[PDB]
Amino acid sequence: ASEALTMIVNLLRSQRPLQEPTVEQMRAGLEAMAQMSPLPADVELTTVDAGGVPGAWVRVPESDPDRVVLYLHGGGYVIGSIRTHRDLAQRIARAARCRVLLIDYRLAPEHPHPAAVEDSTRAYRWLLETGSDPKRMAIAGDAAGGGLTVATLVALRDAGVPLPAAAVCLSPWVDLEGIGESMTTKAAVDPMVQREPLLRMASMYLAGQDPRTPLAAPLYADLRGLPPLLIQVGTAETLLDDSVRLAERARAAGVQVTLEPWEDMIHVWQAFAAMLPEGQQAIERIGEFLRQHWQ
Ligand SMILES: COc1ccc2cc([C@H](C)C(=O)Oc3ccc(N(O)O)cc3)ccc2c1
Repeated sequence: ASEALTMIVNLLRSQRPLQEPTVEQMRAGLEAMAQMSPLPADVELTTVDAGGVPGAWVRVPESDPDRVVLYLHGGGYVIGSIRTHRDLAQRIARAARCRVLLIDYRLAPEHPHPAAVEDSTRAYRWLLETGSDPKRMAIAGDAAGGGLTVATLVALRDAGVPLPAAAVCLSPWVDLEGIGESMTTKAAVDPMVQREPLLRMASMYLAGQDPRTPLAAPLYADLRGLPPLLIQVGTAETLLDDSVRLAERARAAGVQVTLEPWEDMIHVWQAFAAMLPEGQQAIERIGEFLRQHWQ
């Protein structure tokens, strides 16, 4: 992998807190990290009320308004914001030549499961209400947001709502018990994501609910009828087998799944695309995948 990869890994390793951070710290820490990736001048951000869910359109000059990605940010269902993921959003908007709706969905522990799913489905329904065609739509998201993407599809389907053309999951989190093999074996090679912090955020999101609640942990959801699914995952991730198990399950349910394991990549490496080549390569692929399914 690139020298940029080894640099980011060592920097993350070196700056990892020596004790468990609070929700307040993680929130403000991610917000800070996020500000090191500045927003290019041609990016257009427009705040909007997505059917009672706050959000922002992210557009670049290339964008085709008729193509829309509903983007669901990661951060354990506990952290993240429009501002933490706007860079990733604009790269996708750029690569897929689309508009991206980045929503500030409700977060745990203030708003536990299923508040997140309530918001994502509402935002999706709002998109149809305002005239977006599912044939030119997609849902995408990273990690917790990658899990939320699957959950949202399942929920919409079960509600009889027309599903989008395609969907994309980046390092998705779908096992809230962390019993995948790579949680034990790949633990350490991932500078982020350890079991203990993971399960703590699971606890907050669940607020007592069964950790295999299907819409919370979509590894246990019924995936039949889902549209073409691109899953990008790094092979140095503790969440690798979240993607492996998701692909297995989705394909057994007749979903056209594409599992893309990027060698040596770390959790949501695409977030580092500003300086990580593979990050930008992966996003270019996202755009390619989406444009294929929109024609
Ligand atoms: C430099 O610009 C950025 C901007 C945002 C970032 C966001 C993330 C964050 C951790 C992210 O969205 O990924 C997740 C999502 C969910 C979890 N679980 O399961 O708790 C763990 C990581 C990481 C680097 C980032 C870098």
